[PDB]
Amino acid sequence: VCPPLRSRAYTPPEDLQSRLESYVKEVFLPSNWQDISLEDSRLKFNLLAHLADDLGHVVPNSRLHQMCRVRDVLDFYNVPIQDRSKFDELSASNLPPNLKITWSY
Amino acid sequence: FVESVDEYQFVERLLPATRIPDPPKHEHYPTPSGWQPPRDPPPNLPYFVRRSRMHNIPVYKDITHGNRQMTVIRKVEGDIWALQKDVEDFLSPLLGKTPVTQVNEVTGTLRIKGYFDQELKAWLLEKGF
Amino acid sequence: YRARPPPRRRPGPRWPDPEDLLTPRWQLGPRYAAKQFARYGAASGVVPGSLWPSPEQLRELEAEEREWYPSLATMQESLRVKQLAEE
Amino acid sequence: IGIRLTLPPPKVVDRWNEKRAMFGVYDNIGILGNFEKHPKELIRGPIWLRGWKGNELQRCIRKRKMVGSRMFADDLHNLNKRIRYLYKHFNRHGKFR
Amino acid sequence: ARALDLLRGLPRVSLANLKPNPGSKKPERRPRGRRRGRKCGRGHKGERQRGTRPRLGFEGGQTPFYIRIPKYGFNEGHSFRRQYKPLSLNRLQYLIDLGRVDPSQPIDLTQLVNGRGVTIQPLKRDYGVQLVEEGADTFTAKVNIEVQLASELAIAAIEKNGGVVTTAFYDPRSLDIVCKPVPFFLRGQPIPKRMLPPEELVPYYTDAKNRGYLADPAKFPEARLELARKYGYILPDITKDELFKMLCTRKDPRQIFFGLAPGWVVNMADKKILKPTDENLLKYYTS
Amino acid sequence: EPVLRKVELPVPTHRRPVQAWVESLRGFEQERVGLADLHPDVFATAPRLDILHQVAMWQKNFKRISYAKTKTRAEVRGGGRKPWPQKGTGRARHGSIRSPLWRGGGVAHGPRGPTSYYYMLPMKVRALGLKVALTVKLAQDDLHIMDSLELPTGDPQYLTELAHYRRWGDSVLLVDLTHEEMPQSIVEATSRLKTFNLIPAVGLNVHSMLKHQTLVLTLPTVAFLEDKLLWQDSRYRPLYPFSLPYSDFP
Ligand SMILES: [Mg+2]
Ligand SMILES: [Mg+2]
Ligand SMILES: [Mg+2]
Ligand SMILES: [Mg+2]
Ligand SMILES: [Mg+2]
Ligand SMILES: [Mg+2]
Repeated sequence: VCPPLRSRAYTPPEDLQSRLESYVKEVFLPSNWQDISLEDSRLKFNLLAHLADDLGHVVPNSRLHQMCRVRDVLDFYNVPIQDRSKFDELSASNLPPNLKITWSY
Repeated sequence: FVESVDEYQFVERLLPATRIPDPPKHEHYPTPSGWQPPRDPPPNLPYFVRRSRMHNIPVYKDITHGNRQMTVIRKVEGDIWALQKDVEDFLSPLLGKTPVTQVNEVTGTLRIKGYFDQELKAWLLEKGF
Repeated sequence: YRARPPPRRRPGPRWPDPEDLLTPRWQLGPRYAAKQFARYGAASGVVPGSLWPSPEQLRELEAEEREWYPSLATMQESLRVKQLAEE
Repeated sequence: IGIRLTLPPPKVVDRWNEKRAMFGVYDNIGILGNFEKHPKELIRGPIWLRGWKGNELQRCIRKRKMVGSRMFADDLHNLNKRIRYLYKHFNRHGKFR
Repeated sequence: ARALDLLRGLPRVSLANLKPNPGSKKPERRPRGRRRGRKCGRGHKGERQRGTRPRLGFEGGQTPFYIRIPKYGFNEGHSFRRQYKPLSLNRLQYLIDLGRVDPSQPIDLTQLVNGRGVTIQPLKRDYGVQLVEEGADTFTAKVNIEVQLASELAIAAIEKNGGVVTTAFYDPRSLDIVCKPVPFFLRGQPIPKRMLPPEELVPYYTDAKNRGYLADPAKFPEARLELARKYGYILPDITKDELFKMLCTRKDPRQIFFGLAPGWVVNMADKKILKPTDENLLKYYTS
Repeated sequence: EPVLRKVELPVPTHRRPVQAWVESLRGFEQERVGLADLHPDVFATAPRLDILHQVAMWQKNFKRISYAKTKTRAEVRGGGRKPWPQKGTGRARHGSIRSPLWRGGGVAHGPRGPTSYYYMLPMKVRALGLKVALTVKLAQDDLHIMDSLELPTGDPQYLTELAHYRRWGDSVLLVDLTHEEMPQSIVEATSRLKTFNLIPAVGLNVHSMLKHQTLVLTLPTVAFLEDKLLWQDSRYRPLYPFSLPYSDFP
């Protein structure tokens, strides 16, 4: 049975650095954990899979190679993505009173 | 009448290879033919010039109309514009004017008006590509 | 859908029936058999002894060699007599 | 009046029938199958132009050479006449020399 | 690369997005409209507009240029002239340096072709490879090379480096087999005898100054010393070299490949070599 | 246990292998069962859409044989005699009733016989087209790597629902290594579907990769494609067709 479709909307959590460093400690320690290199496949998979399970939002294959460091992972996860259609993006954008938009699709 | 045998080593010797062999390690460079492997590690320039499948610098003379002489640096990766700036800086003292060039960003090539294949090959060797 | 099975070369030697009129004449001679043996070896079923010339073929080859390819001694003698005549 | 007064019956195309869906499959049979088969061997058509291309004269010459003996009598006569005409046209007519 | 990030931004690449590279598709010109119609680029009435202008080379009745010039034997016998692809010492050194040709083994036309150092076309009357002195002053390889022609300077360079060079003849059939042995092996034929040089070429290949493969080996040291004296280098005693056996290895004058005798059949399918034992066949293939 | 794939072939020093999630078809949620390193020279080449167009057009047109044919004035029935004399009738001059000007006459420049459109791009160009298509799918997030194509069931509804849940495209091209070893479950599931098409690795091509919105590859297919496409790089100029024996070529 198909589960309810996962909404692609994602708002980065406020305690995101804390959660990320907790996961980094769980997976891997030294000072400046931002600069920990993910050249190891095991460690990269563990960290990214944990983050994907926890936040409901995975790094796409296209961006997977540019996650060279925990800093890169943090940058990827602190950028929001909204799944609202263009209809919503326009209508909920403070339309002037003389502008009317309707969608029949 | 028929006598089979296994002297097949002399046939394995005749079988040709489909893959270009990696050049053997030489004690001293440049090699007697002038060839030189790319330096390890690669230079940290914004651009990289990959060797040809025969392990030579991809710099080629080209000619059109019988009078338009050009030189092409072909297998460029990264900042082709940085490479163009470097090539202009390196070639302007030789010409006395900034060389006229075309940057094919799509194909990753740089085309320079005039023949500079030898100078550009030496220059790329010095840069370590 | 599922793709149809990929096209492949017919495995092993291909022996056309000589009785058929539509089989090309080049697929019936000994050269075809020799090529089949070279391509598939023992699996061809070609008797290896047939690859070498039969005694009549060998006699023809020897006659052709005697006729057209002189020995090194004969060539040297002809060159020597030509040089002597020129001198 | 050279225009139809009604809309033609709608033309429905199934973009995902088996032929369209599997179009192109095995076009790389050579470079992905150790070159056992050439992609031109995938071509189905007249025996005289499988994996081959030419102008009309070359096509007609090839057709006569390869299946001329199997051609019907008047078809072969037409092909012979066509080859003769095409020879004259391609070797004696035209803007260029 | 930034281009792949741009792709990530852009819509899906499909069969509705494809466009040829600009400049790779010239527009088709067809004779319709004011500019390209009417007379359609053919001009006013005449032979050229009718399409019936006379053949190329016709000059309107004046005796044509290509006929009023006297016949001269520039190309007489062109298809029977022997051609030899040049292999400069520069090219040989380049191949050895890049490892495409292995100097530790005897170098023959098969090895040159397999390393792609030379391209031989027996159908175009190539009779093999000629060694070329170009690059002699920088040749520093010890090699045992078998060529068809060799210049005096090329021989001198090869021998000064401590190597050996021999000029060996190949008839067109043997040459084709040597250049592409695998197709010959797939032909399923016994390896034929290498024919002797034609009478005109016999003195060349029996002369020791050319290092001919049919020359008296007794005269080789004298010729080598003469070259060393002429070109001012000390002749190295290759017998002392540890690779002397390789440098001495030479195929029999009737032998196409180094380790294969005439008459053998190479079964590549099961990695075997069938050898005839009939006395008549053995005599023929040894003759 | 993560399924990690490393790049078997040597990678250029200045380049780092690109990466993809190894997924599974065994469950709707099994979107990350491993991590695969893909060769950048196959999966991170330059985005040559022009080369994609070249290869796609070659695929469309090289097999084409048009069977359209018209009769010329020589082949139309009849038309031997001159209809009327040159002068006297007051009518236009004509030589046969089958000239192109006439109703029922020949066609002056119609299609002529079965015509082939056959041509071959260089095999290096065709392999490069395959590489570019793979890089494009990966960069646009249409490429999904699977450990295997094994399904819990051969029900097509399961496959369609799995694609819908994982937000795959309307069309999926699943590629398995060889025809024989393809799992029976995926074979049964895809045999009944129109937009989910399953092909062997040897059947991969630019046209089908572009027709299908998403491309699903197994790890053996990834290794196989890397080997085959990278072989085109660093290969010699052929001495004879590669079907013939070579020292190092299977
Ligand atoms: Mg050019
Ligand atoms: Mg005008
Ligand atoms: Mg007119
Ligand atoms: Mg006029
Ligand atoms: Mg008629
Ligand atoms: Mg009609």
